Amino acid sequence: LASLMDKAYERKLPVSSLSISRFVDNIASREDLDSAEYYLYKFRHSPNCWYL
RNA sequence: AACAUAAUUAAUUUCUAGACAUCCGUUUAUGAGAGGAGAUAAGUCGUAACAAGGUAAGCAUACUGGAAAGUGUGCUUGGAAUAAUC
Ligand SMILES: [K+]
Ligand SMILES: [K+]
Ligand SMILES: [Mg+2]
Ligand SMILES: [Mg+2]
Ligand SMILES: [Mg+2]
Ligand SMILES: [Mg+2]
Ligand SMILES: [Mg+2]
Ligand SMILES: [Mg+2]
Repeated sequence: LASLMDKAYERKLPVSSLSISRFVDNIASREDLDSAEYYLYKFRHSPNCWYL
C-alpha cells in the first residue's frame, strides 16, 4: 500500500480515501505508526484531503 | 501523442514529441577584350547627292570596291520630254 501511495504523489495524482483507510487499519507495530503518520501528513497535503 | 486517478464538499492529471534543414533556381554589380553612335573640329583622299549635278534620282535584293559608291534584276516618280500640223 505504501508503494501505491508513493507513486500517486510522484505523479501528482489524487489518492483514494479508501487507500489511506486501509493503511491505518493494517497497522501492526509501533514502527508502523510512524510510517502512517507520514502518510496521513501526505494525505492532508493532497487534493483529496477533505475526504479523510 | 491524446490515456489514467478520483468521486457522501469535489477535483487532480493528460491535453505531446521532431524537422524549420538548405534549396533547385532568379535578378543586379564587377568587365579580359571587342565594337557602335555623337561631338570636338584645322585637316587628308576623292567628288557621291543638290541643275538632265554632267551615267536622272531612289526602293528591295545580290555581288563588288580606299572611301563616298559601282553594277545587275524587278519596282517607284518624290525626273524630264509645256505638248496643232508632212
Ligand atoms: K550617281
Ligand atoms: K535627280
Ligand atoms: Mg557627282
Ligand atoms: Mg562623272
Ligand atoms: Mg549622277
Ligand atoms: Mg540598293
Ligand atoms: Mg563593278
Ligand atoms: Mg561591266
